[PDB]
Amino acid sequence: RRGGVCGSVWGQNDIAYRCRTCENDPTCAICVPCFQNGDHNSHDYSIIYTGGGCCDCGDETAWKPDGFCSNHK
Amino acid sequence: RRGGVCGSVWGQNDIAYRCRTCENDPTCAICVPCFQNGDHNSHDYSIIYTGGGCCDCGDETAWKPDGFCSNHK
Ligand SMILES: [Zn+2]
Ligand SMILES: [Zn+2]
Ligand SMILES: [Zn+2]
Ligand SMILES: [Zn+2]
Ligand SMILES: [Zn+2]
Ligand SMILES: [Zn+2]
Repeated sequence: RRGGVCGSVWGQNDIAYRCRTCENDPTCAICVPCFQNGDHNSHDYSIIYTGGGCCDCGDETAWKPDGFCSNHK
Repeated sequence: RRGGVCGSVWGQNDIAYRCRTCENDPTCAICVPCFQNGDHNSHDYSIIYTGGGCCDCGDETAWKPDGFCSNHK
């Protein structure tokens, strides 16, 4: 739609998605909802325990824009 | 990303941002970089001369967490 960074926050043992195809570096990650509302088919992704932090969806400095979800473009 | 308080220090006449929507009390403030890397759209913020002190971004005791920047969550 017309018109944001996700910024959703993880606690120590919250899971997220690592996508090695979309990440700017090895510490980037996106929340499960942003992963499920994007397109990572044939990407090299894995479920991870975050150790805390925040989702990088929407942040071009941390995540490749073709990897953004429908809500953070 | 995965993984802090900002703690950046101001001198007497250094500017920072007051955000009345995010602050825990009237003496809190965040540095310009933390302001620019957060989301305060439609918040009641102002540029101020600090009189010294330190940025509250990342410190839940001084600043509402939805007001933190991308680097201090
Ligand atoms: Zn997200
Ligand atoms: Zn997203
Ligand atoms: Zn991907
Ligand atoms: Zn700061
Ligand atoms: Zn910050
Ligand atoms: Zn604010």
